[PDB]
Amino acid sequence: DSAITLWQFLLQLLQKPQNKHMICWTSNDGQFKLLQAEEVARLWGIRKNKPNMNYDKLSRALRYYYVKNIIKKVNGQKFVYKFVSYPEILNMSRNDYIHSGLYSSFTLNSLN
Amino acid sequence: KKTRGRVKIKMEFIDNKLRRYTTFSKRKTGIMKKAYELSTLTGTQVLLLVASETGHVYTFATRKLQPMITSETGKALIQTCLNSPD
Amino acid sequence: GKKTRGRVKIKMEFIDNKLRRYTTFSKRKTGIMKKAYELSTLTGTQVLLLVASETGHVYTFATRKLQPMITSETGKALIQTCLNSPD
DNA sequence: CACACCGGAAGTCCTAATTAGGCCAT
DNA sequence: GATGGCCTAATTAGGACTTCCGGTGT
Repeated sequence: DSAITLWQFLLQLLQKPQNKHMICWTSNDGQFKLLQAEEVARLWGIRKNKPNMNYDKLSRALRYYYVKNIIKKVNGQKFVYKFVSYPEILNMSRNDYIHSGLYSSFTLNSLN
Repeated sequence: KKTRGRVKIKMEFIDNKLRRYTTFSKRKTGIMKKAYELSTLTGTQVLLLVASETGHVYTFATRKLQPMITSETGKALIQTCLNSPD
Repeated sequence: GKKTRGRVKIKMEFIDNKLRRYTTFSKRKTGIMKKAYELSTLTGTQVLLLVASETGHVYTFATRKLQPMITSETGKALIQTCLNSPD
């Protein structure tokens, strides 16, 4: 009954002192930073049996969120992203083609 | 159980005129559909052409690629091809 | 419940979410193309398929007798015209 | 030169939709 | 021949990320 999703992961790993050396906040609007990336993703991989995970990878996941509007990137602030809107996000007829004016069947012979 | 349900088959020429022609049919319907959905689902140009052993040439083509099969030009290009020796 | 919503029923209409769309075009482009194969293979018929991504590229499949459709000069020419025709 | 980032493409994973083989009818 | 359909069992995708990276910026 997992259903684990990155952004969420970074709210279990971003609400526990344990990994305050790799992942920590910044500001209070939700912003944060990945001090020790490779390990954060090291944690990630364990989760979702991805033993070959890493930042060059985990990064991309985040990068999509950019457009999926869940986490953007702060110009400069290396290793510093932020959750778009915080703290709100806390919560705690088969033949259709034949009749499409695109289809067309016939015969080779009829091609004169 | 009544019917064996979809049976797995060697992905190689079906050597049974009956089974083959029947397959070519069913699969021709699906792939056509697919083309139609691919194009309508993603507004992308798409052109499929399928020639039956019996000689029936079936074809799907989006607006911009229609000239591929309705133009006298391409119409003849298809002729040229499907008539080349085995 | 499960670890993922599994496959979700989609609306048979153009998708606006550029990502969702680009994705589906990938997954689907991968498959129809697989289909073009198995059919032509299983039945031994000539088959030609051609998909053009809204980004520009033109993925395609063809059986021997049809290669020219996309190989020959008369063909490639026609394909360009078509794809370049006004919207 | 290094290193984060950017993104395109296409490929897992899990599931829940969709196809497609045997067979009989049209 | 070419399909329609049933009964089931194979294959596809949708979503949500993963994998390869070749370009940038700084």
